[PDB]
Amino acid sequence: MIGLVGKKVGMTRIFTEDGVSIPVTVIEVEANRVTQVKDLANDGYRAIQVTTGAKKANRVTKPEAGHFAKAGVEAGRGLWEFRLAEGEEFTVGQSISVELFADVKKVDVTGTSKGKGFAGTVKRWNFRTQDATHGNSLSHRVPGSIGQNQTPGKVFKGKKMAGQMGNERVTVQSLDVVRVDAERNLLLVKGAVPGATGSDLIVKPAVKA
Amino acid sequence: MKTFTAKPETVKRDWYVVDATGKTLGRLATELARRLRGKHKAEYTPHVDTGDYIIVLNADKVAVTGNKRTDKVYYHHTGHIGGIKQATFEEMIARRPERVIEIAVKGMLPKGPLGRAMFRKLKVYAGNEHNHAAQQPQVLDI
Amino acid sequence: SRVAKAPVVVPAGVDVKINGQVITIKGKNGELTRTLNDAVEVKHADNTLTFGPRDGYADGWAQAGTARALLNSMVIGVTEGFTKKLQLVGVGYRAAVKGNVINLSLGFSHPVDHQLPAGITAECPTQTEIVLKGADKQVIGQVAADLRAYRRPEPYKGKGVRYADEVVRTKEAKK
Amino acid sequence: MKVRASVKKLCRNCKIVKRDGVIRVICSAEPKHKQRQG
RNA sequence: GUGAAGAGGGAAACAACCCAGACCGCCAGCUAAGGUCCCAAAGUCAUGGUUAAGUGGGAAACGAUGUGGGAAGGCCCAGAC
RNA sequence: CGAUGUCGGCUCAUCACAUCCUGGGGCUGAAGUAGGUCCCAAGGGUAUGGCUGUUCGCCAUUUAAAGUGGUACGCGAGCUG
RNA sequence: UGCUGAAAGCAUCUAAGCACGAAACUUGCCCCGAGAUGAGUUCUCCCUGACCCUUUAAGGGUCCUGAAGGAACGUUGAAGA
Ligand SMILES: [Mg+2]
Ligand SMILES: [Mg+2]
Ligand SMILES: [Mg+2]
Ligand SMILES: [Mg+2]
Ligand SMILES: [Mg+2]
Ligand SMILES: [Mg+2]
Ligand SMILES: [Mg+2]
Ligand SMILES: [Mg+2]
Ligand SMILES: [Mg+2]
Ligand SMILES: [Mg+2]
Ligand SMILES: [Mg+2]
Ligand SMILES: [Mg+2]
Ligand SMILES: [Mg+2]
Ligand SMILES: [Mg+2]
Ligand SMILES: [Mg+2]
Ligand SMILES: [Mg+2]
Ligand SMILES: [Mg+2]
Ligand SMILES: [Mg+2]
Ligand SMILES: [Mg+2]
Ligand SMILES: [Mg+2]
Ligand SMILES: [Mg+2]
Ligand SMILES: [Mg+2]
Ligand SMILES: [Mg+2]
Ligand SMILES: [Mg+2]
Ligand SMILES: [Mg+2]
Ligand SMILES: [Mg+2]
Ligand SMILES: [Mg+2]
Ligand SMILES: [Mg+2]
Ligand SMILES: [Mg+2]
Ligand SMILES: [Mg+2]
Ligand SMILES: [Mg+2]
Ligand SMILES: [Zn+2]
Repeated sequence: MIGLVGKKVGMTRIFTEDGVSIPVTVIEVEANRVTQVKDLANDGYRAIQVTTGAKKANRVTKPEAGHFAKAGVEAGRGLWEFRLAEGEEFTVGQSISVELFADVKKVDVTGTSKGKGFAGTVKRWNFRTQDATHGNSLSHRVPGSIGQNQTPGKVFKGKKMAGQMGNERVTVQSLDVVRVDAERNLLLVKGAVPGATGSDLIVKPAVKA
Repeated sequence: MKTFTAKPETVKRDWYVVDATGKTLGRLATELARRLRGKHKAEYTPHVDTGDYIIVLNADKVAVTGNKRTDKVYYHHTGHIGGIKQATFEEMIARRPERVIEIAVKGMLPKGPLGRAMFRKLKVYAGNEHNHAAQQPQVLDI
Repeated sequence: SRVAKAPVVVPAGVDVKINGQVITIKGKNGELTRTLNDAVEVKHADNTLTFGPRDGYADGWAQAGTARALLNSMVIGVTEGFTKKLQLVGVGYRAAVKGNVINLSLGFSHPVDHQLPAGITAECPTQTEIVLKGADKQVIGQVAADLRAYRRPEPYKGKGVRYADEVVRTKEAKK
Repeated sequence: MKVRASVKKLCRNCKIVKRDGVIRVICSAEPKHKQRQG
């Protein structure tokens, strides 16, 4: 089954009658509108290409606006693409609402994580700091040793070192969907999804069930 | 005088279609590498690619002798430290059957830029068909 | 060899179709089909099938004798059928039949259901007894081995699924 | 299963069979007699 | 005996091993060890066998109805196994 | 020997399998539970403290288990001393 | 672990044929990923002028033209050395 493209509005809590506070992540899901249907005869696979949101008319380019004009649909802020299962099809100018998740129970939310910048191995790879006293010379947060002596004159591939942390695609699996509010285009999932506030989210039904 | 050398502009190359059904792998591959090298031509020159383009079809129906179908092992290494990998013959046939012919010929070709240019002329296909009817290829029986 | 030299006489009501190395034998209990080894030369002498080593092959008489005892069993399967009996030893152990799904109750926490293959028909006279009939000998023996495999018989009390004819060598728990 | 370099018949009911390149002793009488050359 | 103080060809590479002792030049021929499917020069040569283990292409005591060949023996159409 | 920093700890590790746990089996002098032994299996996992410079070891209390080794007895142009 | 089954009139899981079988293996889950030079696919957008040259060819030059788009600059960011 396909997913929908939303946006992280923020987090809040749903007080049940029983006295339980459910930490939820509000995901507004506007009308995803299809722009292209891909198939086996032309594209080798079955998928749809959707768009959501709006865009400035002076900023949407002539190739992109011609691509939306062929589908006959308003330009959105992006283009995403969802693989189709069998027995599942959609038309081109079709709009897809959040009622698709009306009877799902768990979703997988894919987002782009927050940018931690250039991070050290303590933060990134959870390395232990060395001793803050007892003689330590300028070596409190360094990674320590990185190899062995002459046997493989070389550091191995994938050695855990410092570098860019975050700002990348991650997927949180098996999030309990709490509420599907079709009237104001919302989706409340239990827990914390990746991404900052106002960033794009991809909500798909859970594959692991 | 001086010994003739072939020239890459004046050299002519031809197209051949080989059906690989039932043929032995290495005994096919050394004739393929002979005709990609150009050692069947009197204008052979070691530093010049004078061989012919060869299309090999029915690559999944190539035959090996013995128990090599279940016992021949294709090792490779991913670069990473545990990264030794391993696939048998019938696993390579199920997964990507073109690699078996490609590996045997690449092992029988010269090593270098010219041997890689000779390998670029080998065009293998698992099926019984090809998109290269435009080059009017002749059949070759090996 | 000594098995392969003795020809197999096809009876009446047994239809034989020769096709290369493939032999289809029909009858009043079903049809059976088997491709022989290429080392085997088979021919029908109007009342018997004969089985000879085709030349240029190492296991000549070995493959011929295997193809002999096979088509003998295929003939008996298509004119009489085979019947394998199983019995259940143990308290609370039982069996029930639903068409081609034996519903075993072998002292587990879950019900045991076994789907029967195509040409195999089963029947429980008693709850602690299974009688299965069919054409192919390899299939009735495989199904009986599979049904035995759920409760292989314990050597201390003989408890579990056994063949109705096998002997169960017991053992006393010493101290 | 005894696994040895030297496998032998231990009783009258032992039978030496070569299954898949491995010498194996099987005994219908005693299950202790079943062996496997390795 | 070679190296040291000796190059060349082969043994993958490999001072001391195998063949063989470099005056110079040649886009000439024959050969040595070693080789002749391709990398990589030359037999997918011929005839007759053996092996099924990739043995070849690493190893012992010991173990085994693997298989090929040879010579002999004791039961046996009074009927063997 | 016109210099290859040699114990132990710390920090990063990585490979082998002669497997400690977990997984699959065979035999048991295997009633069950719990075990003994051998075979397959290296995917992941695999204590904290007292003493002592210690590795080790003993001891205390845990844990499914507290593996055996290689790596310049891994790692001082990474720390300590 | 078996089934059928000879070789070896029996027997036999194997030689022909068939079935089951583990945290290992390949998948399934997540991420990068066409510099995958074997450089792939789909969709959309843009440009539809005149002439000279000699060594005439994937040739060189003049004038007109300057598209889609991009870059630069600026305001900046839960992006960032
Ligand atoms: Mg940031
Ligand atoms: Mg610390
Ligand atoms: Mg200092
Ligand atoms: Mg400090
Ligand atoms: Mg190196
Ligand atoms: Mg070379
Ligand atoms: Mg010399
Ligand atoms: Mg040399
Ligand atoms: Mg020499
Ligand atoms: Mg050598
Ligand atoms: Mg000569
Ligand atoms: Mg010679
Ligand atoms: Mg040659
Ligand atoms: Mg020194
Ligand atoms: Mg020095
Ligand atoms: Mg055990
Ligand atoms: Mg082992
Ligand atoms: Mg481990
Ligand atoms: Mg795995
Ligand atoms: Mg301690
Ligand atoms: Mg104290
Ligand atoms: Mg190591
Ligand atoms: Mg050591
Ligand atoms: Mg050390
Ligand atoms: Mg160092
Ligand atoms: Mg140190
Ligand atoms: Mg250094
Ligand atoms: Mg059998
Ligand atoms: Mg039999
Ligand atoms: Mg299976
Ligand atoms: Mg687990
Ligand atoms: Zn025995």
